Amino acid sequence: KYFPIPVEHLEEEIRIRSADDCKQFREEFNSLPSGHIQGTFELANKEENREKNRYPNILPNDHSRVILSQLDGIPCSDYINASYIDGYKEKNKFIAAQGPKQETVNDFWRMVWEQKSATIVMLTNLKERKEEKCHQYWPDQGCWTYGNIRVCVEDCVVLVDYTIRKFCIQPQKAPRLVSQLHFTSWPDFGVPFTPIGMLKFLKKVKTLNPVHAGPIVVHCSAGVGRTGTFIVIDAMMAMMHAEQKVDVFEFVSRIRNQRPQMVQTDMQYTFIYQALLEYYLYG
Repeated sequence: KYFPIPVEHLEEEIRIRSADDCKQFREEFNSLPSGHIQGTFELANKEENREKNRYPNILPNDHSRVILSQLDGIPCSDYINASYIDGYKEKNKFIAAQGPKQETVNDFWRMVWEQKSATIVMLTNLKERKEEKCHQYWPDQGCWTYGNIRVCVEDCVVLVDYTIRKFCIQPQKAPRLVSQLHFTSWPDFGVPFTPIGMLKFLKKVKTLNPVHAGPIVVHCSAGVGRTGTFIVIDAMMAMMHAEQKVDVFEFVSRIRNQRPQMVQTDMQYTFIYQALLEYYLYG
């Protein structure tokens, strides 16, 4: 049983749970529900949708999946591997999405347009470990038309830890500016060496996301691991600021009822706590 942690005990609790090669942290992570028990997965498992999933066992459940408009003449075209995810006291603050495949890039931009999202958070490089993790869904210069959505690149700023790209998007009536915040420094193996860069990135996402926009689209490759780590840190920072407490175990449990297996490894789970401690001490 895991109780909330008051911030004045957070540094000590991290020491305690990190002792013995993170013995208690590993036990805590292994006690989480998976999220597979209560939900249903009929739509993700339809034969027509098999090619739209990157990994057969990483699926949205039916109740929190993002529903796309139906394309005329195309059965089952309402599906995308993406789920709404709650924030701290904010229903459906996020969409956790798999990184698009070549065959789902058009669906991905349909989701961004229809959900009125203004911010995309990309937590993967296109290639990692020599494998394709995400298909490039944006033009490097000029414009490209994905289905009915024309995407034009307006700006690109490369920084040491992340890149910010800005796109003007419009169906082919008023165009919309979409900011892509691309975290480029996550290692191919393990988690970042310190949480300082991720915390700076999280603050930048919060600064750039407009106040009246749709959900922030957050994606990695499968859309559960790094995606979950990002969302949970964001929600627990808000909880810390409002309540002077954090309850990571409860929140991960909660969002796994929206999308199974959010936060994929115990190393990512401990990274969450390390980021929250750094924010409490110095943020």
